[PDB]
Amino acid sequence: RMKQIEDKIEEIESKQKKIENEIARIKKLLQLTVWGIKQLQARIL
Amino acid sequence: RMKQIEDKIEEIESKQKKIENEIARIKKLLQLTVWGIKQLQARIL
Amino acid sequence: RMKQIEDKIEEIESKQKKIENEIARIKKLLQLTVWGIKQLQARIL
Repeated sequence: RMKQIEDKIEEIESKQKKIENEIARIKKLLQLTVWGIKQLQARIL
Repeated sequence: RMKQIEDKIEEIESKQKKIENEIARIKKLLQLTVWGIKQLQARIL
Repeated sequence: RMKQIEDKIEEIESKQKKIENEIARIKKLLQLTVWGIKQLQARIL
């Protein structure tokens, strides 16, 4: 039962790292879209 | 003590699924905004 | 071995709060980009 607890926490930790990596990707793409909107407003203005 | 720990893990897992669903929602909306920017650019060019 | 478990649970919980704060920041900026695209579309159409 103690091994199951340890393994569960391992699985949670690996998954949290994947979530963190995905958040990092999301922030970068979000910043691209900010920049993209900025360029389009400046072209139309 | 082991039940206390297992209960804590259960709350972590619940929260993690909440986070995962939040990130799915974000990625879907980000996909839309990327698309919308691509459409506007094509229009103005 | 037992206190490593306790340390890790508490570190995962902390990391989940960090992640939820990042998600809240992402959602705010997303809502801004949604608004900006809507404004640009209206201007060009």
